[PDB]
Amino acid sequence: KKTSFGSLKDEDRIFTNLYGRHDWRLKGAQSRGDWYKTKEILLKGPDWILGEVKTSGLRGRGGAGFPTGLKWSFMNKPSDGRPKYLVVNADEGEPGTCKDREIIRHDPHKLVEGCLVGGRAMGARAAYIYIRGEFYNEASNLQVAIREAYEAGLIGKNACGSGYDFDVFVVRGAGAYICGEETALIESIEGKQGKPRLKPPFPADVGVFGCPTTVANVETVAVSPTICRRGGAWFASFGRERNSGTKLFNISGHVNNPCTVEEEMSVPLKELIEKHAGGVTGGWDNLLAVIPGGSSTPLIPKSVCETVLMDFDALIQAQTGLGTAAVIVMDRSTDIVKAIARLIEFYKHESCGQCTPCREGVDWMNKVMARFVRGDARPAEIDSLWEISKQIEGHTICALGDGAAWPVQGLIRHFRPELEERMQQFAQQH
Amino acid sequence: PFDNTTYKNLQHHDYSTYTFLDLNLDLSKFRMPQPSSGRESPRH
Amino acid sequence: SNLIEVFVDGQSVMVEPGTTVLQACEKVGMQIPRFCYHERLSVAGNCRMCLVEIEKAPKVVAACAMPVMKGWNILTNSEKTKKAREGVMEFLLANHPLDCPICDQGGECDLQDQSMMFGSDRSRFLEGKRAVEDKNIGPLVKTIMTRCIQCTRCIRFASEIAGVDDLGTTGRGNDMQVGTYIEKMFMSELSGNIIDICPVGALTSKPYAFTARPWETRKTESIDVMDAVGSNIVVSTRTGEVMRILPRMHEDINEEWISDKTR
Amino acid sequence: ALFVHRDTPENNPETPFDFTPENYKRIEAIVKNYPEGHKAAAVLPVLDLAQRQNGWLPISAMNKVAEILQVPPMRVYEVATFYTMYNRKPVGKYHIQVCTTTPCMLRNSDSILEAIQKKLGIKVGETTPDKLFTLIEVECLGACVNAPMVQINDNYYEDLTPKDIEEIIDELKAGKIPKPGPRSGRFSCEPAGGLTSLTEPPKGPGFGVQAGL
Ligand SMILES: Cc1cc2nc3c(=O)[nH]c(=O)nc-3n(C[C@H](O)[C@H](O)[C@H](O)COP(=O)(O)O)c2cc1C
Ligand code: SF4
Ligand code: SF4
Ligand code: SF4
Ligand code: FES
Ligand code: FES
Ligand SMILES: [K+]
Repeated sequence: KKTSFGSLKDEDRIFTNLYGRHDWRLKGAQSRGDWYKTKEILLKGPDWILGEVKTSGLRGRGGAGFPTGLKWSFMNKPSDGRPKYLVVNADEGEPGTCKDREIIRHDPHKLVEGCLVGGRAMGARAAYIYIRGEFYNEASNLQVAIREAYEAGLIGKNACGSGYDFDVFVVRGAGAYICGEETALIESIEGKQGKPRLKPPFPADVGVFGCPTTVANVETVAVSPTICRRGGAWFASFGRERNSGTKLFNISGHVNNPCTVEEEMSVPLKELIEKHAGGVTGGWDNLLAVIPGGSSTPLIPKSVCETVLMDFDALIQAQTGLGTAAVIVMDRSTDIVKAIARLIEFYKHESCGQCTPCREGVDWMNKVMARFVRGDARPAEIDSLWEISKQIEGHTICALGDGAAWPVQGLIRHFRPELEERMQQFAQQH
Repeated sequence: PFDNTTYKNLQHHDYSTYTFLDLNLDLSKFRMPQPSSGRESPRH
Repeated sequence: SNLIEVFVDGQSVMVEPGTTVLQACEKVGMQIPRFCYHERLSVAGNCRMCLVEIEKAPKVVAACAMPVMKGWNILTNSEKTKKAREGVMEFLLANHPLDCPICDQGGECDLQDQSMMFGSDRSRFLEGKRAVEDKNIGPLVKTIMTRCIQCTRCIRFASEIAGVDDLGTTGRGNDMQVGTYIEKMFMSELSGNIIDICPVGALTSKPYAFTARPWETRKTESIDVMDAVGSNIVVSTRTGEVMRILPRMHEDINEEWISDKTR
Repeated sequence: ALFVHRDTPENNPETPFDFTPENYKRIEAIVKNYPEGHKAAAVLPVLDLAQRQNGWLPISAMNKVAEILQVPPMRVYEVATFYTMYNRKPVGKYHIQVCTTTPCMLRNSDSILEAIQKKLGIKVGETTPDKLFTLIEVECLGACVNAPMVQINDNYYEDLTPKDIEEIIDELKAGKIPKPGPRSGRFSCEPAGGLTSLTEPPKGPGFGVQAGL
């Protein structure tokens, strides 16, 4: 098999206009292989399409990483009289993550074709693309592409000549990171506060407008056309088993050249930072910690970053997660407690307030963390903060509560000496 | 020829306040008729 | 026929499909703690006080909203369940005001009583509490909204029972506020019932304010004569004086509501 | 940032507001995106349209959206206060929004914040006396690899330095529209100093297509 991963070639990259160096409109997209034999794919049938996705090993790129083929097949059932919808999650809210922005504004026609191919697999009549309101220019690029597809017969009535009717609607958010959560996104489309729903029912049974729905990430949907064209087996030839394919990575923070890049799954974290981002500022030995998969994932110290691979299973073993694969790098000049405290301040501002452990708990954690930044606390409070975070985790309606507990747990797990040392400094001034 | 040295996403520099909603209005003639729940609203 | 078998602490009970975990516990006489759940309102599932362990499931479920499944064993008294109730109760009391001596709910408060039965006996919250401004919603209901625990019972009752969509939540996060946003009175003929369903002293009766404590009242079960419906009531008296009127559950007449004239 | 409304001479239910005849056509197209019987789905985009026409949301505007969509006014109020992009107080003609979340914090977004305050003579959360600029801090704007960045109205200005932002403000004071995007060498999210990928010509249609189509 393949024992080492990385060094992906440009022939096997999916998002070939990641940097907008080529034309993003239909003329460019068609020249790059989009919208090619889309009729053939549609007439092959939903079950064949779901087979290519199941075999590809594709997992959700939104942050939870559920196997996409299995998830999308929940809609593969007879209609009971309700319409069926595909919702594309373009809310891109997780701090550090900006991968979905590049697909929307530079490769919009892969998204539009992904909606059709993915929508057909589920038997949906339309796709709603929820894009955060701040991406005003990107959403306007996406509407231009949709108009081109409508005018070329690629979507709408009898899309691509397949005899299948499909509409692509774009709906903008109004400022809320919580509206990226799948059920909070659905409540937002329906015109309510972006407050998540409890489960059951699951969206595949009762979703947007009370109808069967599948919420899929922009990247998950956008790669689906190519997986069908080139085959699921070709996609599964990348990355470790159960960690298949090509992933978009955002390297930001204390790196020489922060950038977005497409690289093979299971690539070593060290290789990804040095090969593409130009290394850690001040050299690798200046590394202090990395948040691998966006602010919701716990940080890992330099010792773990030395050998860790970038996939779902590798990072779970390192007591974290792949998340959105947004790598925030912190060199030894960083005030680590402050950096994580600013992340809890973010979740405090983004909690919807619906359910008690997050409404009260996250705000509680923010107040404690602010005091930890100054050391104005006692060492006994570190274990209190750990216990408090454990009361939020797994007791909330949605995973935002979990995503606020994890960064706190990661800091306490790997940087407890820093916390206690700071407290000693504060006390000796007082 | 093949050029990989220029940015080809410059149209949005000319976008304005109503670009998105104007594009939405233009797309209306292509849409399929919307499904109905059978009443004007949940309050009917 | 279609009854499915479940277990509550190992004891079998037969329930119709669609029964919640909370309802299954009722069938063996166990009352799961709750704040947001009211059996005559739509399910909300936001307080999280009903969290209960399902045997072999790593994650506790919201008993008020989770339908039962065949073969489930509900551990209403497991250490996992108990530690969940303590955690939620501790979050409910973090920002709650130290108001019991001046609060009319004192003595008949679900927050007090469930803190006693299901919560811990002390505090580890070392910060400053939230404070919220009060809101006039008419002469019948006094609002001390710093006591609100954001259970949304009042919102659901106003929408679903009274047919009035004036109450709602504004803001978000810890600053989420229950109210009308604008200045508005909640003057429905059924408005007084939100005093009963509010679990805390956030909504109380203005006419009754400060006049009595629950333990000292005598309860006379009687009938309302303000109309011909015949609503069942409880007349609260103390030392030979009528203090207030409360509803009395009668499923076939007034359920658990009374009109404002009755109240 | 109070989440209650108190009637004021410039913001009360009688404050004049109404959509233009042109915006009623846009509103009609918005409403047709959703199934019949679910017009409430249009609340967020119709509310945002009222802000684009008016610049902010007086309570009269919220009451107008509720009336058009046959939605209870409280449900519009809930949306207006839940989402942060809605302005319930008038803002400056240029609403500068500086991202200060950690990834932008790590790239010195505080120096950007300091520079704007010194050049405009305001603190965060204030409006200049000429009502041209309103300055606030915001959470991640989804441009992290391009930090530090700001958003002014509908545009992202990225890879900023204290000099760069002081220029953009000077351009906006004179009335010119400054081009959005990175102010450093690069155009978007490419690695600075040379592409480390996608240097080959893109493949054409039908490349690597599995047999059987
Ligand atoms: C607070 C929160 C924010 C989220 N934001 C996003 C997001 O911006 N984009 C996204 O695709 N998924 C987001 N998710 C995950 C979604 O709930 C859901 O898992 C995802 O859209 C499913 O798509 P996938 O199968 O492609 O991963 C978020 C989840 C939470 C709890
Ligand atoms: S965990 Fe936080 S964001 Fe999620 S539903 Fe509960 S209060 Fe809302
Ligand atoms: S609502 Fe209950 S716990 Fe809160 S102050 Fe009143 S009596 Fe005390
Ligand atoms: S006022 Fe009372 S009933 Fe209403 S949300 Fe607050 S605690 Fe619940
Ligand atoms: S009683 Fe179930 S979450 Fe409130
Ligand atoms: S942290 Fe500023 S754009 Fe993401
Ligand atoms: K009460």
